[PDB]
Amino acid sequence: PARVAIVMGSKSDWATMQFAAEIFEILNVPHHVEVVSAQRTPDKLFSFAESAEENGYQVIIAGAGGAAHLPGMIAAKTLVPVLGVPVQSAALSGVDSLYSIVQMPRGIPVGTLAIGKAGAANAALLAAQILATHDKELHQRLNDWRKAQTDEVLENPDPRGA
Amino acid sequence: PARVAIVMGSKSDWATMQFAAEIFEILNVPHHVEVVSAQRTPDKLFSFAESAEENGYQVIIAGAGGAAHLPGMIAAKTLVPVLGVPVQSAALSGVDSLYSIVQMPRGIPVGTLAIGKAGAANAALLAAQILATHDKELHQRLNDWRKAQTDEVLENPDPRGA
Amino acid sequence: PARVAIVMGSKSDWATMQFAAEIFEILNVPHHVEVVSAQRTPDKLFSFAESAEENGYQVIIAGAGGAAHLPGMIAAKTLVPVLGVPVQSAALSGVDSLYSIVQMPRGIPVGTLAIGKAGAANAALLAAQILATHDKELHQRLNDWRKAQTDEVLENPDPRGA
Amino acid sequence: PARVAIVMGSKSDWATMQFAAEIFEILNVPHHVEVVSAQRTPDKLFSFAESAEENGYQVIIAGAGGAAHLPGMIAAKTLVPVLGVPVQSAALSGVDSLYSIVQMPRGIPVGTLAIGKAGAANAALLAAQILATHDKELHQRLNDWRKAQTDEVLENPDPRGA
Amino acid sequence: PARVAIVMGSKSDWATMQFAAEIFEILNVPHHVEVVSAQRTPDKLFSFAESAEENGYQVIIAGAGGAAHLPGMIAAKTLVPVLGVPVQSAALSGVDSLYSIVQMPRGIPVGTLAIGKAGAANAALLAAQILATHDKELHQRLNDWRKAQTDEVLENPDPRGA
Amino acid sequence: PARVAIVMGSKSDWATMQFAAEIFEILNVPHHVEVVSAQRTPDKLFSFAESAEENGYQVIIAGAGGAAHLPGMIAAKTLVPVLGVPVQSAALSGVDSLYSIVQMPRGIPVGTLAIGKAGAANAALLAAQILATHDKELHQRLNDWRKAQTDEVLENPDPRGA
Amino acid sequence: PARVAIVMGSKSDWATMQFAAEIFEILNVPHHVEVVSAQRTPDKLFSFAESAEENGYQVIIAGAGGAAHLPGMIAAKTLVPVLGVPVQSAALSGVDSLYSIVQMPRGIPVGTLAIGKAGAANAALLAAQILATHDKELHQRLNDWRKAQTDEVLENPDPRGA
Amino acid sequence: PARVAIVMGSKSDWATMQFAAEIFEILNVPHHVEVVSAQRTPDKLFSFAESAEENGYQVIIAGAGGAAHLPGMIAAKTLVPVLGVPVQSAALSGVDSLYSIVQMPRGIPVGTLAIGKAGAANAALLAAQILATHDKELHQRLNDWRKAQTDEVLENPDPRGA
Ligand SMILES: Nc1c(C(=O)O)ncn1[C@@H]1O[C@H](COP(=O)(O)O)[C@@H](O)[C@H]1O
Ligand SMILES: Nc1c(C(=O)O)ncn1[C@@H]1O[C@H](COP(=O)(O)O)[C@@H](O)[C@H]1O
Ligand SMILES: Nc1c(C(=O)O)ncn1[C@@H]1O[C@H](COP(=O)(O)O)[C@@H](O)[C@H]1O
Ligand SMILES: Nc1c(C(=O)O)ncn1[C@@H]1O[C@H](COP(=O)(O)O)[C@@H](O)[C@H]1O
Ligand SMILES: Nc1c(C(=O)O)ncn1[C@@H]1O[C@H](COP(=O)(O)O)[C@@H](O)[C@H]1O
Ligand SMILES: Nc1c(C(=O)O)ncn1[C@@H]1O[C@H](COP(=O)(O)O)[C@@H](O)[C@H]1O
Ligand SMILES: Nc1c(C(=O)O)ncn1[C@@H]1O[C@H](COP(=O)(O)O)[C@@H](O)[C@H]1O
Ligand SMILES: Nc1c(C(=O)O)ncn1[C@@H]1O[C@H](COP(=O)(O)O)[C@@H](O)[C@H]1O
Repeated sequence: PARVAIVMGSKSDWATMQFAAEIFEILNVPHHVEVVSAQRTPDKLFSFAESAEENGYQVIIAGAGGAAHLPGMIAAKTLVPVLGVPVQSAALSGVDSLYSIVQMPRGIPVGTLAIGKAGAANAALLAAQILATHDKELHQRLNDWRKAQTDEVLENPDPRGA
Repeated sequence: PARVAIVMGSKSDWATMQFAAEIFEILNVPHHVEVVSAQRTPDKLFSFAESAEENGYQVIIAGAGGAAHLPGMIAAKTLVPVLGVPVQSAALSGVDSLYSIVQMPRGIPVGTLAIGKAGAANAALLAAQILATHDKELHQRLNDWRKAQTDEVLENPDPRGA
Repeated sequence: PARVAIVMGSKSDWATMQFAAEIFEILNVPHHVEVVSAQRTPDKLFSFAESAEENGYQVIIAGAGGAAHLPGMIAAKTLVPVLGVPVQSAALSGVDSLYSIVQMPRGIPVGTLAIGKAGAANAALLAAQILATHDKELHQRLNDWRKAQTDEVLENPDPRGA
Repeated sequence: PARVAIVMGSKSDWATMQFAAEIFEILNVPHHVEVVSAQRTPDKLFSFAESAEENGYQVIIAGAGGAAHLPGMIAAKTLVPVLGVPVQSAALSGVDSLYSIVQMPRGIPVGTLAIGKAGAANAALLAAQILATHDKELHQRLNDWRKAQTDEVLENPDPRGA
Repeated sequence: PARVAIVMGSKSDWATMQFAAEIFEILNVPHHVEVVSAQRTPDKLFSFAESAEENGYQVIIAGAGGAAHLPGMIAAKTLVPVLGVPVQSAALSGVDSLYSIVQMPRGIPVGTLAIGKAGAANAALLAAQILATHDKELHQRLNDWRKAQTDEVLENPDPRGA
Repeated sequence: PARVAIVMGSKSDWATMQFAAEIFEILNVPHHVEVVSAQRTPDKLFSFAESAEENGYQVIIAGAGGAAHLPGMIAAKTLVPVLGVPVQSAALSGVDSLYSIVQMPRGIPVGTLAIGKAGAANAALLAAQILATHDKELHQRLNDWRKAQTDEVLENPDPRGA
Repeated sequence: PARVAIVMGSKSDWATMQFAAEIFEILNVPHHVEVVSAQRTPDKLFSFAESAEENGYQVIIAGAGGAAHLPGMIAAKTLVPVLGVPVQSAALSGVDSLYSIVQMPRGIPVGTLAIGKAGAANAALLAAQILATHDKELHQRLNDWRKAQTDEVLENPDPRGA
Repeated sequence: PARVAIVMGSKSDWATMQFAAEIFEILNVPHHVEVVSAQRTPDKLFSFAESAEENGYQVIIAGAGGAAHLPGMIAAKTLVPVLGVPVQSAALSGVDSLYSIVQMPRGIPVGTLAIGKAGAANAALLAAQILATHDKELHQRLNDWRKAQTDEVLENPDPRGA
């Protein structure tokens, strides 16, 4: 039973969003992946957002580049937490993606993560921390993961070559 | 028969969008004004956009501030030309409004005008020039208007006080 | 039992963060408010973050202006979801607050909301949607709230004065 | 009879503007292409703009990079709708192109599209939607095109490799 | 015989451009002031630029705000040195004025000064230094002026109140 | 007798500044080239600026990247017109170069040209137009050059391949 | 014996730089204040920088707004540590001040603090920490100060009114 | 006895921070290098900062990219001068690194250097100038170094190829 959905406005966003999925694979969290566009498939987005709850999703991670409307439009149609991932656009290096996602006016929110791939991974981690709140097992895996990332740095203090 | 519609995401946008309407009043162009929000009234926006053509609109002028989704969402649902007006937001002085409107990816366009009030007036003028293409009378009024703005500057070359 | 904590780097941030609390009051969600600074009270922040879970918090909302370190430092010390609120700084109008919060590298996330007051309210709404996932009652209040914001716009389509 | 003109300040802009023309080819819309510069061929621009109407153009698409003056200067000389396309400049990645085109003060407008190639295609699509208003056939082709772009996404929901 | 001309796109620019004129008054340099707009009075601008040399102007100072086209259009039509002054716009605080003036592509230049009033004064000073090259008297006044500005600072080293 | 000097803060700036010199070669204008740094050779800069007039220079073109101090420091020490050329820096793509050059406060000016190579060529053209004011021959060559750049565009209107 | 000097390009900078001095007063650190401009008093700056060491200064704090050259020019002439303070400019809100100070190329550094007043205070604190390295007494006062700022926050955790 | 410490948030920062170390090697200044992350190794950072003084460090140079918290967190925990180095991030080219480091509010400072490698070298030079204050020998080496960089430019005035 997938409790988290990863959507994006175009398959060209997959080079970025694959990092969110990679986190779910490492953490063994079931997840659904799909290309949904508020701009190119407006009706499927509405349909998708309206059935998000009945489908069992507790968190939705939406990525888009440029004038990103996907995240906000999904949020406007559901009470399921939506996390936004700014994909790096060619011309404005994701700054346009960032502003169009994070600058939501009062009433409909979207938790936004960093521009690009680091944000893809983080949105998955954030979604995982949200679920772990009521899943002791995942919570344990999440703590194992953090343990690993920390010790990796600790056991490798000197950046210089031997 | 109103051939142009002026929508905005919030009545707080009216302080800006009133300048678009002022142009239509001066040019005697019938127009419809309404607050439609892709974020707060998503279903009314869909309904609105889908019936835009059958309603007789040939141009739509949409204004929004911050992460502006209104313009793009309307454009995604209709073939009626959509002109975007970036409303000046408090924190980013409309830069977030501008990027979220103008940076549309390939497939669904939005002709964007200047940030703020000057853009409101211009979107109305642009819409008027679009209609004048098949309305000799309005075309004449538009030329009278341009004549007036030009001569006003011409007959007042010295900015200094007498 | 407060399941959500609202922290900020300075009481000068309260003029902004009060809007997050206002949402919790309207939605009748118990909440804890406190001024914690990663910069001025580093030890209390560590202590605070480390005991967040044992204290019962399921979401933490942290606001800061300028070079905002509070959100990221709390996130680095706990698995409790952290939502960041960029407070509007004088010189860079919150852009420095925004970048220092949202641009977290891979490993420790922070769901970021809009700059300023609109972001304060939204972070509370987002936190509320996170909790509502396992609280049918709050979920109902959240839907009542959205219903109200939508109908308010619907029953007031003409921005012009009567 | 070409009802739409595509101009640009330099043939170096063609790598970008070719995408506008590609749309007209797909949609079978007659079009004129020409390099006109307000900066390097000021007199030909005036001559060009002044005869735009008598030449039968109903829409003009102008692309320029850097301090783009072409779009605004054409608009100042004709009532024919002008759509601006910000070409990506080396140093400012088209941000200078964008501001010099979209930030027109009150009186002479220019509908601006996205920076770069996506904007080139969109300006053509926008111009096509303007013409389709009084051309049922093109309107039909435009709807066929949108149908195709939408179903392409719909019939390919999973971005992952088989 | 006025050897320097001060033009601007609108009399609303005078609040800024008056500082350029103030320099000429202090330095006793004859000068012509006039509101010329490439956008609102395109033909008068052409006429103006084409006759600049025969009129005796050796330097032209042009100020404009927003998408400033005035400076570049004048430069495109004459060999008389053109200095640009970015007027502070409301929304983008003159950044749009700055980019549209300074970012001229190869072939037609415009020496650009600071945004706002400080730039107005400086463009006049720069123009004065250009003329002083072949005017020993003005050159002397210019050196007297610099002497005065320097000693004013020198004879007042402590910013604190007595 | 070289009437114009081209200086730069580092020989790494030559890849850019060579375009200014190329203009002088085409226009047959004697010129001096030299690497002077306000930061690395402060005393030689002072010495250089103070003797600029006695050396016969009527215009100085200074290029620098990053926090560019060269142009302003030269201007502070001489009455000889100084034109600034923002060299494209790695991190901020010349935006830091641009602001540190153009944003001079009241009293000491610097005519600034576009970021990068296009600005290098233009500063040379601008300097040439300044000299041509009292050199009919160069003025003629300058007009021949403009004639050539214009006709090149005119005789090549179609950007498409034959 | 003043071991730290506070300079600024104009007495108009005092409204900002007074906060640096306020720190020295609280910490009882002798200090010299003076208006020195690289742009308006270039020779006094050279003289000043060259004698900084023989005068006993161990740290220099320089503030400037707009295209700030003061900090860098002082650093180029002395080995005494120079700390830069970006004064908030009207048009670019200190962003131009910031880039012109912090973006120093390799060879001559300037430790830069925050834009505006907070940066003024911090540069003084940083200078104080530099001196405290070889002054146990000041080091003690610095620790008393930090103690006070921390406990002030600690003993006032609830931002709300009683 | 190493009197200066060079830390960074990740070994991926070494490609940049190696330039700081290179300066210490040339100047023969003992130094400690280590990867410390406020985000990934929060406890080791605290431990590290708290023992900085007892370890003999008189200056700390911290580099980080993106939302850089390392510098500020170290500064919050020690009185040892901290110099920040903005590492160039992929998406925002170090602008996010710069703002998150330099924009520290009143109370805890961080002397910030240029974005990237030039800043790495400079922070080392600045730290060296701080130490040289009480080390005549290093002070001499520092002056030898500056002598060399200056004469290198002086003895190579013509950037052109022989
Ligand atoms: N911004 C959106 C939306 C939306 O907001 O609905 N749909 C697609 N996109 C973005 O368009 C960019 C280019 O897409 P293509 O590569 O298909 O041209 C992608 O980054 C996508 O996320
Ligand atoms: N961006 C949008 C949308 C939308 O994109 O659908 N709906 C409203 N808004 C913007 O929210 C801002 C603040 O609105 P309120 O004053 O009601 O808080 C307005 O500028 C509106 O255009
Ligand atoms: N950025 C931080 C941190 C932190 O990151 O720990 N602590 C306080 N601050 C910010 O300092 C700004 C000015 O605070 P003061 O008004 O006390 O000078 C506030 O916006 C606070 O959030
Ligand atoms: N901005 C303008 C204008 C104009 O505004 O009239 N004419 C040319 N350009 C731009 O100059 C850039 C470089 O042109 P070149 O490659 O010929 O140097 C192009 O992007 C063109 O659009
Ligand atoms: N940018 C230009 C041009 C031009 O480029 O020709 N003409 C006027 N303007 C600018 O329009 C702004 C607002 O003018 P108004 O106050 O008349 O609305 C002014 O800053 C003017 O310089
Ligand atoms: N900004 C200045 C100054 C100055 O302002 O005096 N001197 C050199 N520079 C710039 O340093 C950059 C890197 O120089 P290097 O390649 O030698 O590291 C160049 O763009 C130069 O113009
Ligand atoms: N940037 C510099 C320099 C310099 O760099 O030498 N000298 C003065 N200034 C700045 O000019 C601004 C306006 O000064 P005025 O108020 O006298 O016009 C101030 O912020 C000063 O620091
Ligand atoms: N900003 C910080 C912090 C911190 O602030 O504690 N720790 C690491 N980082 C930055 O993360 C970026 C990417 O690191 P990785 O290459 O490991 O993904 C680096 O620039 C590091 O300085």
